[PDB]
Amino acid sequence: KSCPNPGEIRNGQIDVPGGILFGATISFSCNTGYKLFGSTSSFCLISGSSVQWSDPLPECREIYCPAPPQIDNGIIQGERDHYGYRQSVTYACNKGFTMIGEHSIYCTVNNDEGEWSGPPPECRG
Amino acid sequence: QQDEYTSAGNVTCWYQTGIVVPAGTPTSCSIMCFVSACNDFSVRLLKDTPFIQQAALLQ
Amino acid sequence: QQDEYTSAGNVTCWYQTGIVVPAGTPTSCSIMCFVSACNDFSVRLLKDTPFIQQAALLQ
Amino acid sequence: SDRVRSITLGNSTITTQESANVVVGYGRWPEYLRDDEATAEDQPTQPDVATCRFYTLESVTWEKDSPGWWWKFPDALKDMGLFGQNMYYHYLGRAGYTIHVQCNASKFHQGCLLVVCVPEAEMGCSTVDGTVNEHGLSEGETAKKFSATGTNGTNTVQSIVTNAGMGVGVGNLTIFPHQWINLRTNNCATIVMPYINNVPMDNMFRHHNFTLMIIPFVPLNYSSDFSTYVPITVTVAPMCAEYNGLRLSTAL
Amino acid sequence: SDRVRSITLGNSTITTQESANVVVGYGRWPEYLRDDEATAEDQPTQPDVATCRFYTLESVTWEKDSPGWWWKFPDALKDMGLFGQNMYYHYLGRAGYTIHVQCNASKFHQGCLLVVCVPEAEMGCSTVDGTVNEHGLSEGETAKKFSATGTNGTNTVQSIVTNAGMGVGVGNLTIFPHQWINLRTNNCATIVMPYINNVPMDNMFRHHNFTLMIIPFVPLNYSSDFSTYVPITVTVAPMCAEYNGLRLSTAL
Amino acid sequence: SDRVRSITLGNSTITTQESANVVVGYGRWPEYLRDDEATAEDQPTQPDVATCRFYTLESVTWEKDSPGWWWKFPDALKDMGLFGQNMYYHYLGRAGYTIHVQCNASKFHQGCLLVVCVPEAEMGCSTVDGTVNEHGLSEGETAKKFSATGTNGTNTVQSIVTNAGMGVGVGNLTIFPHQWINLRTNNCATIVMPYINNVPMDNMFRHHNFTLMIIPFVPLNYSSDFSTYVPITVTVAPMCAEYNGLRLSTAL
Repeated sequence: KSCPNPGEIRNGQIDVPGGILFGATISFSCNTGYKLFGSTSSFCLISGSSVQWSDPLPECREIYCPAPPQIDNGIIQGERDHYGYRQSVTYACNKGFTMIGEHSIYCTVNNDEGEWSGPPPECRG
Repeated sequence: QQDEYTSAGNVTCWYQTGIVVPAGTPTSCSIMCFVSACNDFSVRLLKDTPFIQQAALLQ
Repeated sequence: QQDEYTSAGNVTCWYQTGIVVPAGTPTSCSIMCFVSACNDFSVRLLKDTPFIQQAALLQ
Repeated sequence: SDRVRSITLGNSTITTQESANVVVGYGRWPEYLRDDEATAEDQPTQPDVATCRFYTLESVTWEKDSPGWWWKFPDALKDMGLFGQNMYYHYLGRAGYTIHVQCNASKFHQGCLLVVCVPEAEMGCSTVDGTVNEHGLSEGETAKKFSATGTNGTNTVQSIVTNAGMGVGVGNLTIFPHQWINLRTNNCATIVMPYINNVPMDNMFRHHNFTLMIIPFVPLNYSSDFSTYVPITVTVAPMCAEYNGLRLSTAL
Repeated sequence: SDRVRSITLGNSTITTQESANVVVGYGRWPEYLRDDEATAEDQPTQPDVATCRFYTLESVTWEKDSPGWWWKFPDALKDMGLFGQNMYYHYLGRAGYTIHVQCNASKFHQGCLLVVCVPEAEMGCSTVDGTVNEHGLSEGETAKKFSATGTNGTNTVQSIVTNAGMGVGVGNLTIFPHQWINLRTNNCATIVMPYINNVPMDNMFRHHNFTLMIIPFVPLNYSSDFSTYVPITVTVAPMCAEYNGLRLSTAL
Repeated sequence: SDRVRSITLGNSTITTQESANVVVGYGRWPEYLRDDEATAEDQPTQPDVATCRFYTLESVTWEKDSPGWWWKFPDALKDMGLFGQNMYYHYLGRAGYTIHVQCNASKFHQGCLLVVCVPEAEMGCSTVDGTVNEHGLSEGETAKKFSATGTNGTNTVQSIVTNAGMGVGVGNLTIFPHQWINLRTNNCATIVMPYINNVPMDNMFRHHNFTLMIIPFVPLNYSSDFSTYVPITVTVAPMCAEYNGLRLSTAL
């Protein structure tokens, strides 16, 4: 007859276009900024006396950008670890130098991988 | 001496929203329950109690 | 669209006497801030908002 | 004190020793449909007590990082006793509600929840040029969860709390009827919502009259406070339920 | 409750949710100088709001072993906005004050402060046959500190709390207007002092009409109470300030 | 608030800032014996203040596993000032009492005590076919202790709390005048007992008019709450004491 309620994926979504009876397929996706680990779909099948899903719910996992670039003759303000999505790193130039460019860069996600946004600034003497 | 014909149902209790507590206090406690009759309560047909007995005199 | 000519000043906040707390409680918290107009407030001269736009129809 | 308060509907009663006030719709208490506002001509059924009473939904756990939760409304009570049965058997229905959100903690805990009833909370899709699912919208009792980041997936609601699934500033949800549950001062929220719609009655399966959202604005926190478990429970009671257009029951 | 309280002077307002009462001078509310009590003949200036409002002085930290603190008064407000400017430009001045000492902690902290206004608190020297300094007497805002032991040094006040810098029993300072701040019950102290002197008006630089002393009698204490920082803040508001004998400004 | 309360008898006064109510006998306040109820013909002595005042008995310690305690009554006060002296010198006596049990803890402690006055609490022996001792019955001030298990020994009271030394269900002791001390809400219990007996007066050594029992139903508990010491103190005050049949003093 019908498969049990699909449930919910933390930081994800379950699409149920065709009900949850035998033969139905449901689809999984992660929210932007999260990557899917596991299956992306499940089929409702009959196995012996049980009506059950073919595949379990996947995991949606976040992400840290790598250590920020150093700039010549400047300093990263308050450098630390674990720069997650949307966090930013700001720079200042050393005494004797003037900055040109964006003073801050942000951790973004590209293809499931954490990458720093725009180009870091330059310090000129 | 209740039977199914004169059944009265049950009472059950559930957490409506868990027990929350600050640090430094016991994480478990006790709830006590008291019973009493309301003012529309009455009883009829006197009989002996099942609860008391004896095997011989000098009781 | 305020300019210096129609400046209105600033509001700042300071500890008047620090945050004190007993043991077993978090040592840092949050304060939220709400804004609303009083009853002597009014506005004039209708214009479009800077906040919404589009590049093409089927909007 | 005025923190103390009791409410009785049908065979059910709620109590609090730490209430704020009680918010009432847009100042309007529920009422039954008047003859000069009606179109459906058949006699209504007004189950009264069998239907207008407190139903408690399954509780949720407030975690140090919970983004929030929501429930769609006439749907969500669809399996609640006779209120639900009357839904299945009638084409048209109309009701108001007393919503009572419960959450107690301790004088050593802290956190703050916004509790709002949003009329007509049409939600947006995660997949920008796709469309939602009824599943992405509601799961009956239980509750959909907001998310701390942008979501993907076809059919699911774009649920980053920050935009409340509607494309607005979450911090502006206050033009809607609501109360806050600030653990340091308060342990429950009560909102009475009147029927709000652009027609006098409507079908209760096809249209979510309003959405209840519980969004923590200041997160749960505590110390060696051997109480990490802090649940939130929603109890709601239909008020002045009336139904029209009786026929066979709707297909689940 | 009567713990709640608000006070407004000029463009400033103070509030408390945990007050005791309010102490008033020797039962006398400040008043402006009457014609049958005056000698200076020129018209006074009475700045009113520009001058009679709440000025907050720099806070101090209550440590587990703080002996106490003090402030001299008309001097101390000498750099506070127009109250101070009017001081510099006039030979004579007269004012009353609302003093509001603030100190909040937690239901798990303990300690007790005596808050007193001592009229004419002439102080003794550390060096018994020497004389004090204006510096040993007052440092304007900031605050001089009492000491737990006998002090030495020429010019400084013999400040062992025990004798309050005046050669008396500190525990007898209660014949002066005062309140106590007992952390378990109270979080502020409010004293309204009327002008007290043996002449109707006086120069505000040359004469310290009275001294405010905050002396802990039961010391601050607590446990893993991740709050070791417990500040004390003094806010005062001149009342009925009036000035006479206008001329060029005094030399700093 | 009605938590606040004061009581004065003779040269003594009791106060509480956290009382429940005050329970009064079976609704009866103590009164002196009336002429149409008397048999003993001699003039009574009514010491009044010298006798009707608060006597405090030696305190007991509430431990995490204390079963309970009890005291027999006219005996127990037999060495308390003039109340006791009047007992020794007279054949007949009559009195009522205000009983005030005190026990304070903290908002972080928990536990619940039943405080009852049982008129005519005849007790059973441990040795089923043996008889009790006066010692097994009472030790004057001090207090006998209930036990968590069945007891043995000739002469001692079968003191397993569960049957209150009387062969009944301890949880039914509530048909007797009583109050509860629930640490979270309350810090004392006050019961006023009128003279209850089947004769107008009686001998105070030979007959224990009633027994005071303090039985913890929910045990004491706490955490790193540097307060493990939680004492319970009983203070009682005879009311309307009158004595008849004066002669030489009784043999100790």
